[PDB]
Amino acid sequence: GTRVFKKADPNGKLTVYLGKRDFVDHIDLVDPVDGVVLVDPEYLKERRVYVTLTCAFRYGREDLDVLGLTFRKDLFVANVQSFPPAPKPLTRLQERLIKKLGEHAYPFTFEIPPNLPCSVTLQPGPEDTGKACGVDYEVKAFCAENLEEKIHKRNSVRLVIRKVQYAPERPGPQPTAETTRQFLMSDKPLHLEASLDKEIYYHGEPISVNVHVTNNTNKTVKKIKISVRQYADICLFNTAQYKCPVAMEEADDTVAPSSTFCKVYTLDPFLANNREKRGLALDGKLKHEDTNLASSTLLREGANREILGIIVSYKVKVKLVVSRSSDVAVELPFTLMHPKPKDDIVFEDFARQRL
Ligand SMILES: [Ba+2]
Ligand SMILES: [Ba+2]
Ligand SMILES: [Ba+2]
Repeated sequence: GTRVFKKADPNGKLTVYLGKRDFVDHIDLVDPVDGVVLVDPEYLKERRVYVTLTCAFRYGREDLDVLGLTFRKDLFVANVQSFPPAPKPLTRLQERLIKKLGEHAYPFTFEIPPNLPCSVTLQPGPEDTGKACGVDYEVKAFCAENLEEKIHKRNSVRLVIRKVQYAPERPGPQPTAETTRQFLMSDKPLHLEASLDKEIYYHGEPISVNVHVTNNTNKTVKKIKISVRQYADICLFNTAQYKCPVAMEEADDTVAPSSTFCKVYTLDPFLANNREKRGLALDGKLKHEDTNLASSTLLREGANREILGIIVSYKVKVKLVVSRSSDVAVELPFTLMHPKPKDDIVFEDFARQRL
């Protein structure tokens, strides 16, 4: 049908409506945040209702929002006055919501700038609980007389939407191969060559690595280890670098001396196989089902890397275990993106599904 999400304040006087939880960041544009807020005039005797979208990097324990212990930096703020409206054309969905809700439904629309970072959440673990961080997008509606006075938290409604990063695939040639040649007490080297089928992968999509080994030595490769590793750099409040494997396959395959090897391995770097690992960047909260691995950060040409709170990157690693025991290895970069999203109105709680 036509799904619409809604959340109200504890008093039941202010309810926000949204057509989707996740808004897709295409490179050039991002989905508009078109919404409607239902007000109660008896509660708004003299006051107005504002809706503010805030993109903020946070640092510190997740369950705490207090001065001194929790750091936050606003990366983008936008304010609209939903009542009085004082009108930008409206969307089809907004017209339907006002048509159904009545005379006290008022619209609001945000246009997220493209260069802003996407929703990301780093879960550091039980040992270092204070190093948690991330950036979030919050839609907040509240009743006030202006944007300067202090507002009670339960007089307002907060909806943590996500911006997710999508990118189309490139029509150019296939990704280039990475090579390495190393000598292992040998007159001639061991040649390792790996490559990826695609450049841009999506969540839940497997990755095929093409491994090609030319062993011109007298040594024997005992094992072939293939893995996808996540790299995540914290750039705003406490500079840090994280290394975490999100997929692993130990192949017992053996490359003989003076022989040539070739094989295509496939691994599944899915969050469903990392529910116990920590120090890992996610695109949302570890509790929700719609949470996946953090998408690759799109670093634009000569762009401010610092105002993006966390930089996330992925690489496939291919390691050869030579018998003796040295190691020959190569890494392959790839981009992890969010999948393309592919009448009466039915309401539903905005709260994302747990477990
Ligand atoms: Ba009336
Ligand atoms: Ba190289
Ligand atoms: Ba497999």
